[PDB]
Amino acid sequence: YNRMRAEREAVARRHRSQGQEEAEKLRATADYEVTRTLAEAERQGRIMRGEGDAEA
Amino acid sequence: VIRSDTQRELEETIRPYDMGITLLDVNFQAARPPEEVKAAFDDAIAARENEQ
Repeated sequence: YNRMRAEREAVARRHRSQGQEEAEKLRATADYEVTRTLAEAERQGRIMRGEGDAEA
Repeated sequence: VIRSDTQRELEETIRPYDMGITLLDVNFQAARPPEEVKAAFDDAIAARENEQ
């Protein structure tokens, strides 16, 4: 029983590990897109700051 | 080979006696190891399962 029970657990651990891999991959790309959008806003914002400072 | 030897040897043992007893069958019943060492005998098998 300890042999068959342990073997079944191996499959279960493999399945749970596989799911986490996909989950991490999806989260990874999401963070990249979020960072890209935030970076774009900062670039556009910097343009406005330069104009105001130059005008003043 | 034992049930053959012990049966043959037992017959030779009673040949000089000349008694009228006749041997019909010699059927071995059990050869279990001592109960004190039985514990280890089963553990050796469990170790193979534990190895797997």
